[PDB]
Amino acid sequence: GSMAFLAQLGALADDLVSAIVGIPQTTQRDACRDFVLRSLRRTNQFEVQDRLNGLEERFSIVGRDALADALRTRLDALEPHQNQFTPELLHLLLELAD
Amino acid sequence: KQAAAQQAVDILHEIATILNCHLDRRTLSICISMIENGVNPEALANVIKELRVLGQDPQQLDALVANYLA
Repeated sequence: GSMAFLAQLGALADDLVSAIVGIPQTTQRDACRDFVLRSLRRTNQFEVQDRLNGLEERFSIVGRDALADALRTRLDALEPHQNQFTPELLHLLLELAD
Repeated sequence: KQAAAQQAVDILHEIATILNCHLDRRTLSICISMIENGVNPEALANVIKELRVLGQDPQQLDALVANYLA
């Protein structure tokens, strides 16, 4: 599945580079894309929810209760849309949170 | 109208703004297609972080280009 796996990620690796890194200079773009395919060649749902709970708590402690309510209610709005990929996507956002 | 996939993605990007992830809807869309084709989200996270530093530091992008050429 490896050759097929890389062929399937090729256009998306390009998107990731184009959306994030910048724009012209062919050289840099082919090196970023090779890096993406090479790097990618399980999430614990209880942990994801615990980290989202701790964020809500932290927002409130620092005087941003509205942000806590936002987070809590978006996660409520997400539940009827829950599938096997939802915890992974939130895990990804937790890893990029700032 | 099972294309309410647009709504699920809308709520994910709201959470992304709340967490201050610095992803626009387009970049999140790319991530979604990658994870659903079985890319590990931690690895994806690491790739995105590295891509961000590559675009911010010419020295590190050139370091990548040189490894890629050798």
